[PDB]
Amino acid sequence: GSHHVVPNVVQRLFQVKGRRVVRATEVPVSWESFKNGDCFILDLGNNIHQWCGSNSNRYERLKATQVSKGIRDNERSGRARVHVSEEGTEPEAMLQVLGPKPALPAGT
Ligand SMILES: [Ca+2]
Ligand SMILES: [Cl-]
Repeated sequence: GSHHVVPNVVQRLFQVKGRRVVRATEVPVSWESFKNGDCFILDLGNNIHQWCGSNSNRYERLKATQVSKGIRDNERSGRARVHVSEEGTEPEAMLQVLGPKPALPAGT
């Protein structure tokens, strides 16, 4: 019809962590939640950002892919796009959501 005036889903962040047992758990959407030893999945609805820290292990990296693709396929009927980045290669879209990055420790 001519006017759509009655309303009406939110950003989420998942931590992917473990070795023997790799677990995905929801955490606050914030840079403060990120850790260099794990992988994180930032669900923005139409885009999913998959980020692995420099010290993440292979099982976390594999599980992170499974989680990203699971949201894409099971929740977004395959239409959301997945972007893999890592520590230091984050795309501008992540910074728009999460704001300025945590500074690196002096002397890198
Ligand atoms: Ca880890
Ligand atoms: Cl991308």
